[PDB]
Amino acid sequence: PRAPRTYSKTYSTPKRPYESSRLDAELKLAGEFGLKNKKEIYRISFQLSKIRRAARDLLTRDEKDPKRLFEGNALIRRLVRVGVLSEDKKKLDYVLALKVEDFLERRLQTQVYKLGLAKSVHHARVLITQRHIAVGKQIVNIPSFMVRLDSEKHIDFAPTSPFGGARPGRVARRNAARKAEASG
Amino acid sequence: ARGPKKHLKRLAAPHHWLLDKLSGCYAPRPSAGPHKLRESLPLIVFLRNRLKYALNGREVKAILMQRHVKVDGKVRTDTTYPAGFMDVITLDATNENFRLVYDVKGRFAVHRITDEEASYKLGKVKKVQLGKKGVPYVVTHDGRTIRYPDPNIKVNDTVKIDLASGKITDFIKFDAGKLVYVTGGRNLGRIGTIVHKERHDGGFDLVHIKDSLDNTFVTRLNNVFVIGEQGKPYISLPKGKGIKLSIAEERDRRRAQQ
Amino acid sequence: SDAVTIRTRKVISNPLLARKQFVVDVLHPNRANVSKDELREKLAEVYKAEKDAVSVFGFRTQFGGGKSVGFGLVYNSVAEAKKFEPTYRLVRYGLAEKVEKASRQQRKQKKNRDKKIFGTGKRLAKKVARRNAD
Amino acid sequence: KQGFPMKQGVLLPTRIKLLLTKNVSCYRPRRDGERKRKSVRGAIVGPDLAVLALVIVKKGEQELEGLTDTTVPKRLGPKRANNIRKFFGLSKEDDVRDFVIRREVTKGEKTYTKAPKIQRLVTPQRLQRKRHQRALKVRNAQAQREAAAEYAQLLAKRLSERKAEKAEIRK
RNA sequence: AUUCAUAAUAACUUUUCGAAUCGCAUGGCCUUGUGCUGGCGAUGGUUCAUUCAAAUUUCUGCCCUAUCAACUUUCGAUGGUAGGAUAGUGGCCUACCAUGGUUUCAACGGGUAACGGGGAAUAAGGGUUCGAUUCCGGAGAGGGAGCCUGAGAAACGGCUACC
RNA sequence: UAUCUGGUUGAUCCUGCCAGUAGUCAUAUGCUUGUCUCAAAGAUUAAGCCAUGCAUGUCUAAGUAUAAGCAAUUUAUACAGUGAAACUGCGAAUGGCUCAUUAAAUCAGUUAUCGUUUAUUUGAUAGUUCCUUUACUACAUGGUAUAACUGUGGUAAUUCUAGA
Ligand SMILES: [Mg+2]
Ligand SMILES: [Mg+2]
Ligand SMILES: [Mg+2]
Ligand SMILES: [Mg+2]
Ligand SMILES: [Mg+2]
Ligand SMILES: [Mg+2]
Ligand SMILES: [Mg+2]
Ligand SMILES: [Mg+2]
Ligand SMILES: [Mg+2]
Ligand SMILES: [Mg+2]
Ligand SMILES: [Mg+2]
Ligand SMILES: [Mg+2]
Ligand SMILES: [Mg+2]
Ligand SMILES: [Mg+2]
Ligand SMILES: [Mg+2]
Repeated sequence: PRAPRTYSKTYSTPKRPYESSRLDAELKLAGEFGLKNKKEIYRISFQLSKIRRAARDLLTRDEKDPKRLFEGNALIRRLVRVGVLSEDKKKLDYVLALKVEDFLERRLQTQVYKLGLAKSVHHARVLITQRHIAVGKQIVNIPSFMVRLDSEKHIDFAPTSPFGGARPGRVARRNAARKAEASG
Repeated sequence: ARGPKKHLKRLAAPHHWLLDKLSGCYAPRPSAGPHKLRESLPLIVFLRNRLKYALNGREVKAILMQRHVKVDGKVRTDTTYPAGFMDVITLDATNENFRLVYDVKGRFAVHRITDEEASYKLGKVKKVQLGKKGVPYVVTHDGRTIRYPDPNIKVNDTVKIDLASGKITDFIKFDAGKLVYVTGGRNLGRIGTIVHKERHDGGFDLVHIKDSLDNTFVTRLNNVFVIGEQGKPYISLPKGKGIKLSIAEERDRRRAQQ
Repeated sequence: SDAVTIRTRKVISNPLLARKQFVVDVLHPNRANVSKDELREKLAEVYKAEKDAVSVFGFRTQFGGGKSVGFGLVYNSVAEAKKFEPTYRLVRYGLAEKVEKASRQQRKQKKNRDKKIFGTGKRLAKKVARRNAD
Repeated sequence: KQGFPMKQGVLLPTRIKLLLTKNVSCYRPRRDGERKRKSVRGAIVGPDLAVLALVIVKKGEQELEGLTDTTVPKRLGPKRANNIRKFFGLSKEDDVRDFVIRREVTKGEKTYTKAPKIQRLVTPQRLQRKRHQRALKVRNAQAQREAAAEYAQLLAKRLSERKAEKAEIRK
């Protein structure tokens, strides 16, 4: 006797297991965005699928429907907020045709890469995972963070880490002690 | 089964208490009292969940056992004492007084009233009947029996209780054009100025109601609580005054200031 | 220490329990886990009542460190703090001592043994000894 | 033998089984309304008795070593007011407060008598309780009479208004 | 909507209830007597209302089967009159009386690896399958039956008998 | 994300099934298993059987205490401080578990009690009861037993009990 904890799955496997086209486009995305799995692509497809499920139900309704006005603006606001939806496309009809990798463009490692700071997309994932990137005054070590176009300018190194200062590091500290005993 | 129940699981308590489903297996089961179990605040939810004057159910017992809290002018040390609509809660500390009224969203809202407004209360009469020895009495919505009422008082009216003695000061008759307060149903917490009511001999009366913004709705008679003449009411209405703004208009107001 | 800058937010006065409730917000850059024993002293000085009327709890450190948010209470005097605070938190600060007690199973079995005896049981004690002779 | 007691005057010196209830010997209930089936041995004395309970009602001429030489005192004295009175038969006005049997106890060098109580004794506090309950019934009845009179006065006045109301009606 | 609430008359009862109870404070009045008054509570108590409930109850709605088509009424089936029982209505039971009631719009019988819903999985739309199990209602304490206490139990971490 | 593919023929177009394919708060099992949050869990077969130990007891200022209990109140010679035991009053009919029975039965929504019971809570609510009711009468208040307790005991044993 206690309220059950609600959970849900966040990915969808494709209907066909083996086709050349999908097995190429998905791997092109993973290589060009530095993703570990195909599950990280299925996740974006699943998330986009629910977006176009609600946008189709809204469009099939009448114009100036009180439900459509409230839900359509709210759906566009979220996509505009995270940068997936551009400011010039707010008609709720460009939502249905956005892209798959428009979401992947707004992930943390891509955007950490875009503002320099990685000089390779794979160097961004390890930098994030190793607790080096602070979105605000707070360390975020989740590679898929989906910055909301306001924390975009606040991406910076964590003050409590090397490359931000206040300590040389772990192997640097061990290395420095080696020459100290070598000098003497 | 085999006798009355005594435990109230969460996910089975009334939804207007706003109890988080986790952090506990049970919910406070209101004791027998003036008000129904389905519509009841009782103080443990009021003191802890509404006012944040306690952190646990143990601190609620500490507050009540020292005779700080009182309902209708009486101490009411019971931790799950059912407090319902129009009940007046007085705290000796903080010099605060309260009246239990429903928010426009259908929930009991924290309402602070003055000392003078805590010296009376309104009760919807439920039945006018002759007692023993031919003594008429009126039964209000909170179980209060008042002997020797005004002969003109009939059912569905609202009387004003002194709350120092159970005597009735003045009464509001149930007529068309009176300001009413919807208690129960999908339109819970709205104030709407009766226009007319349908007879429907057999049961389940219906009354047509339109608020200040000229939005009309129909509710059953037993959900209607007259609270005075149109315009000025007999109690201090909570913020919003029962308008029931749409969700589209509500967000713009929330977006007005930020 | 170093820029502790203790902040209390959402402060509310609670004379019903004769105390003040507030959310303790602690910033500890280049430092960790401000160690409530120190927290109580600085919190006591701010409200300048006493240390014995101040208690703190909660204080989950934020991810990445450098910050911690918890809860704190400041009573009017020792008498209020010694009558409303839980026993488990009073013994945390040394204002009370943890009473010695057997395990739960030990008390349960001892209670069940009493149930088997009607009355005080002195009479059966001498009767058992007398019957033990033969 | 086997310890089964002898019920008062039943039958049949052979041991039997009975359903035992409240206020019935050889059974102490552990619940409200509980009844149990236990074995009880008959009243008639037989050769299977491990022990007998005898009581002396008349004394002979030979002297018993431990029944007539030695005597034991009653453990407790009377507690109720009239039980104090019946103990001495003094009167209903002899202030039984000071006729209490006391028992000194010596834990150390200090002693005290610790006279128990006089229950059901007349006290000025009790007279106050009787006074308040008696007086309350007078005021409560009077209040209803006053309230009833006010209702009748209002009811008669409203009827008079209706009498003049219809007087204007029907020309 | 009432033979309702309520009141009145005539009686009846083997007779219910109408404070022989407890804590704290001790104050006023005199013809100062342990004189007379006098507060805040607790517990209990008759009737009504109220609340927590219970019992019965209206309408519609349930899976597979005809290699189940007729079923129910000996001794209860369907209904009436009267009574007993019950907290109450009622074939709930009894006496007398009538021959009634359900069924191809599927009664009745058999099966269920059937507790029923809120729900779960998969689905373009329509559906199919599942739901012992976090909530609601029901039933049971190895199988039966019977019963004391009590406001409430056919109670089993209560009793009684049989298996 | 409103999609199909392989298999009857020498080859063809069909009907048609078999096989493949994706999912499962559907189980089981195999190989393997570094981190944080969350989390079902003797239901299916056997509502089959159970050693053991727990799961129901309970007090205030305000029912009954001479503990032949503990200590000193010292305001106290009747008690008035804490408090074992026991009598009393409540609760034990809630909770927890399981799904065997059960197919207009349970149950869901919807109705009624103008057809009934209801401890508890909340709000009201007994001037009328000296019974030949002028000595019958205690109304500054009236009786009994018993537990706890002392001591004698019986049985191998039970939360067994008897006599005084
Ligand atoms: Mg149950
Ligand atoms: Mg409760
Ligand atoms: Mg009949
Ligand atoms: Mg009949
Ligand atoms: Mg079954
Ligand atoms: Mg259940
Ligand atoms: Mg049962
Ligand atoms: Mg079993
Ligand atoms: Mg049984
Ligand atoms: Mg058991
Ligand atoms: Mg062929
Ligand atoms: Mg071939
Ligand atoms: Mg297949
Ligand atoms: Mg099964
Ligand atoms: Mg009552």
